[PDB]
Amino acid sequence: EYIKLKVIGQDSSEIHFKVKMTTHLKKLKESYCQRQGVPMNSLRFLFEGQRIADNHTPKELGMEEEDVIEVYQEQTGG
Amino acid sequence: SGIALSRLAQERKAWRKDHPFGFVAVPTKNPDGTMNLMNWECAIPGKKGTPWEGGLFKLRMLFKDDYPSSPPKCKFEPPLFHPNVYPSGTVCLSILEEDKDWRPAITIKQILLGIQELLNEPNIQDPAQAEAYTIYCQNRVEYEKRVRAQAKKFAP
Amino acid sequence: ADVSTFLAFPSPEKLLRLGPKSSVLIAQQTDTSDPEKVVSAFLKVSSVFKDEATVRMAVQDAVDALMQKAFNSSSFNSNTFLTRLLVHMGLLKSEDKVKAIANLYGPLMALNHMVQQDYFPKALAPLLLAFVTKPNSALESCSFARHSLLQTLYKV
Amino acid sequence: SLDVLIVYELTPTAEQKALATKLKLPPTFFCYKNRPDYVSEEEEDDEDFETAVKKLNGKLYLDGS
Repeated sequence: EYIKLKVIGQDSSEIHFKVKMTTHLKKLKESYCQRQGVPMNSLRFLFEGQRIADNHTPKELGMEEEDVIEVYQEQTGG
Repeated sequence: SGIALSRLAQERKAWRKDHPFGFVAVPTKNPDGTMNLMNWECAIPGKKGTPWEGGLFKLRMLFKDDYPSSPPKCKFEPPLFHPNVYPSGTVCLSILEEDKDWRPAITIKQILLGIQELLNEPNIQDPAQAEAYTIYCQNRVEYEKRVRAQAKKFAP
Repeated sequence: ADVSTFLAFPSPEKLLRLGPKSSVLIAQQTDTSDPEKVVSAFLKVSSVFKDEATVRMAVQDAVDALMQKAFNSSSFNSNTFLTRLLVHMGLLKSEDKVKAIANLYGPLMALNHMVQQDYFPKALAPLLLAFVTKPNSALESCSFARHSLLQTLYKV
Repeated sequence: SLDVLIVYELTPTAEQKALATKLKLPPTFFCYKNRPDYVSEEEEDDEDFETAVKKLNGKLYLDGS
């Protein structure tokens, strides 16, 4: 049904989402990016420390309410 | 540059009030007794879980007059054993490169945080030091074994 | 005065035009002190290796000497060499802008020989092996020279 | 289709956002001091790096606090 999530970025950018536990987390992901002006890739979202699948959903994460998600700027070695 | 000394000034205050746990980012000082902002002395913790855990790795951070336009140069003191860290100890990382992933909106908290993530996500598909790239490919069990070591050697 | 001009603009011939006293006229006129210069010489000499009979023998001995010298004087870091060498052979990223040499045939052949000599630190063995197998455009434009070295190295 | 509605987004003061805008910093930067807990407007920075590393003394991972 509905569980309010807390997507915390890596620059004090906090955003709250109400999502249906039947919806693919990608929808959440996407929203963030456009409501923030950043390509779907540019970032990366995590939960319980481990990364988040694009098809994921609390249906798999059992994320209760008040949960938290971390977003990290995407990067690579050099 | 533009507003380097200010933004930097701010990032120090902001850093003091709030900052990631286990990380250290103290600037240095001028002869004047004042505070040096164009040069900090940071120290990134390992990462619980990863084989890099346990140690605390120091790294300097030199900023140019231009900042935040151009990113800050970063060097591990002393140099680390890692596929993407030059022999000089410079950390080569997409995020830190002006003409690539660097964007002014990035802060020191991010860099240090990034660099930390980088410790365990080497880009062997493009090394910066023969030493490590070799061992990494040559044998993995050893590369970790070498790491576990380097980490202990730098444990607080 | 001859070696000088020879180093400015190499030549498979100009080398020969130094008499049998080139295998040392060069392996002396060159600043065997720091790796960077050794690398410059070594490549320069190699840049004129022709599978010919007397020309490759001239090139070989030149390298044989130049290296016999540097590798024997603790006041020289072997690893720093192998590195700046790979960096000049466009096989590894440098922290600056180096002009990657056109063809790696001469070097890959010069190296092919050196690894066999004994004055060579059997320690840099895998580090070369790793950066030669390393998928790379030019180090591919000479299938022969490479497979050779790879073979030579697989044995060392 | 799949409902996901943004219900809240941390926003700063007019003067805060405007400051960050001058410093090319992320708009939600001085929100650290916008919080209720530890915040004021007075403190002198001086601690030496080395000191700090030691002040940290205990482990580097809060896990278990």
